[PDB]
Formats: sequence, structure tokens, C-alpha cells
Amino acid sequence: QKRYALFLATLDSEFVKKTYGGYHNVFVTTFGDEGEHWDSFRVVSGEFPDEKDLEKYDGFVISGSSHDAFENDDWILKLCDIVKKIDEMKKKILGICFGHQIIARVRGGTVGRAKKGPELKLGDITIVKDAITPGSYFGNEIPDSIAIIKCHQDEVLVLPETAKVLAYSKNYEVEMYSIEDHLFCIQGHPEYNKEILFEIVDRVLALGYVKQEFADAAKATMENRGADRKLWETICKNFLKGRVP
Repeated sequence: QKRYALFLATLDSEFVKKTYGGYHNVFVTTFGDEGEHWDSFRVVSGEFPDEKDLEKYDGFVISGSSHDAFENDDWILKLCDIVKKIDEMKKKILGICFGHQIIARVRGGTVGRAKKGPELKLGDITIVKDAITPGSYFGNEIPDSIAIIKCHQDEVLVLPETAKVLAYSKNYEVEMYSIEDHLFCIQGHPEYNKEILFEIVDRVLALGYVKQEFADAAKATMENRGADRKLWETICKNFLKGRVP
């Protein structure tokens, strides 16, 4: 029986609840396959698995967050302690956005506000091919670059010594990285789509957090093109479930 734990470091937005039934469903649609058991834990509300049950999971996924991975709220400290334990177990953890940054922080890195500012858009990342085996979790024909939706204010500013950079962009040296064979992290959101992005943009515009022109440029990135969604599912699933094409 295959079992996967999802650590939801974000509450469900109005749009996501109404359209998808919540982030549980969003993650399961993206990374789940028929037959598996997925348990989610709302770590942002202080709800975690018991320590003695970590062994029954084949792998873990840490979501994005509206919170910052540098903060010291009790649920983040507890999350860091739990990740350390899972890491020492050498269980697989896929970190997305905030999760990417939590794993870095557990391993001695430094997370803070992005040097080049926030990103809210469809963007592209460059693959460090000289770190990717053909046929492996990336698979046979490694592309030069992959399109992914970016939604973040923070980055890994100092990378753990044990990390290997798998992808970068002009403005962010660490778009994707791995640690040993059991930690894999992506700054962007493979689980997002155009609808989720557009809704975030509209709402942060309406708050006055960005200009109309920024919002318009953010949306223009997805007028005629989407992320490489199938490629992301394949990579993430190969990693998380130990498949190798």
C-alpha cells in the first residue's frame, strides 16, 4: 500500500475551495496516481502527523505558503523539527516554494526577501544539465529549460553546502536543487495553473500591493502559453515515488 503525506502550509483560498475543493485536491490531482493514500496536515494551523507515524509514509510534499520561511511562528519551528526528523530517516520530501525554503533552512541555508524582488508570472528556468543523469528522475531527453509559474517574495539567499543546483534563472540562482537522493526542491509552483495565478494577481492588485501595470504584465505572461505541466508531473512523480524511466 503506497502512502503520501502533504504538509499544507497554506489555508484554502476562496477561489481554490470553490473551484477545486481546496489545496488537498489540487496537490493530489497534480502528484497523485490511482490507488495511493494521501493524508494532508494543515501545518499552518498547527496540525501535524504523530512522529511515530512518519515511518508509514513513502514520501512527503511541503506546499507553498503566504508566510515566510524565515519566520519563527511556533508552527514553523515545529515544521522545521519534523522535517529534520524525516530527513534523518532519509524519506523523500518534495518542497515547493515555501517547502523549498524550509528544507534549505533546516539544512543550514538562509532564506530571505528576493534580491531582485517578487515574482508573479509564468517564467522559465534554465536546467543545469551537467547535474542530470539521462533516464533518471528527470529522464531521458533533458530540456534546456522548463516553463513554471512563479509566485514568491522570498528566495534561498545562501544555499546549504550539501545542495546541488539543478536550475537557475537570470534573477534567482536557485530555482531547483536536490540534497542526496531524498530531498528535491522547486521554487516555482507545478501545482498552480493560469486560473489560480490570475485570481492571486487580481486580489493583490485589489489590495493595492502591486500596480495595475505589474498585474497586467504578470497576466500577459500566460495569455498565449502555459507551464510545462505534464513535464512537471513526470519529474515530481519520478522523484517522489522512486520511479526511473
